[PDB]
Amino acid sequence: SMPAYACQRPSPLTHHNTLLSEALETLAEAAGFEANEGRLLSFSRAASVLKSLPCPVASLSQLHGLPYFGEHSTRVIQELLEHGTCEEVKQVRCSERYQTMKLFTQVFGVGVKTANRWYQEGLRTLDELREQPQRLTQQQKAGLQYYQDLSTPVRRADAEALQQLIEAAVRQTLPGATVTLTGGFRRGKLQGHDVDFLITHPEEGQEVGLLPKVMSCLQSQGLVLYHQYHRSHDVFERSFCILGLPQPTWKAVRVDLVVTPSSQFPFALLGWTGSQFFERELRRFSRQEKGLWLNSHGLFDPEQKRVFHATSEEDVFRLLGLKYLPPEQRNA
DNA sequence: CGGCAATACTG
DNA sequence: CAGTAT
DNA sequence: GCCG
Ligand SMILES: Cc1cn([C@H]2CC[C@@H](COP(=O)(O)OP(=O)(O)OP(=O)(O)O)O2)c(=O)[nH]c1=O
Ligand SMILES: [Mg+2]
Ligand code: NA
Ligand code: NA
Repeated sequence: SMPAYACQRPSPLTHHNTLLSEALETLAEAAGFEANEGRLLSFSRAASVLKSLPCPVASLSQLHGLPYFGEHSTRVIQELLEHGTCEEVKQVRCSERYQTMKLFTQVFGVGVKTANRWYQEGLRTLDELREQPQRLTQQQKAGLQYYQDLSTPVRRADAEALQQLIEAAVRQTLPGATVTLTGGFRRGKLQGHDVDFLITHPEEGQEVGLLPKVMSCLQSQGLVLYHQYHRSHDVFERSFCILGLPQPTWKAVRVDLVVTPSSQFPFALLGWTGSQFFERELRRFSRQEKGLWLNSHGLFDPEQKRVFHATSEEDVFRLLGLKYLPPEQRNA
């Protein structure tokens, strides 16, 4: 009795197989660095299964029946169960390649491809990357420029303060608008790499053109250090940026502002609350098991044999016939 | 053996 | 398009 | 890497 999709089972903040799941997630990460999203995904699913188990895996046989556990995931677990360590995992963690790809990929703007190219070229440090400025995307120039701040875990108190500045901004334009903290904090975490906010208003349309003015406002306060505006397919609805959060005298924080109509707020909240892996299993389950496709705006039937609406996340869970799981249980 | 979540922007 | 972000 |  272990549902296959992570959106069918609870995934709490703290569980009973930390050592084991971290081992699998390291392989998932390593595969990622080797550009194998297939293997990364499979390891990630096994790790997710472990986070869900009601108690620690004492015997290698408690694995029997558990989905997503092939020969490879199985050998790794077994090895940690007897000797309390896995060689494949330790060699990965100690290897020069894994350690560098990790360091490079935590720089905002740097992904696996860029990281690999730089690695193959013999580059090994952030300072080596800074010496070649006329090569870096603006996203990366920013990541390197505020590297220290962006690496410092964000605290709930930083999230609070930002919510104060955002709500004040929104208040200068749209009275009665609501700003909701999403992302990991909504899931109960104490830290994050950034802060996510979802804005909306009860009256449809009363929120159009909101973001630009909110940004213009933050801009006048001279807090915007970087930004990128998005528009769903001025007049943009999403803002991915870095703000100078005063308190050093200030600290740079990544912030993502999302403006959504209240008709589709339940889908916006659902997508932006995560976890990341939770979204994937959710959307995958929507398709592979329900012929429908889910996104940040709504649920859709390729064939207009049915249309969808929702008032809360609970509604969206009904439409997919999934037992509800509050934010805190989506840490997949 | 094919699929693996679904979108938006920069360069 | 290639690559990175959520 | 695991699955249908
Ligand atoms: C990266 C990513 C994220 N999401 C959703 C689901 C989560 C929210 C917030 O993202 P974040 O990585 O900060 O996640 P968060 O959980 O807040 O992590 P931190 O605590 O900040 O590290 O966005 C997604 O659908 N697809 C993706 O590829
Ligand atoms: Mg976050
Ligand atoms: Na990065
Ligand atoms: Na984010």
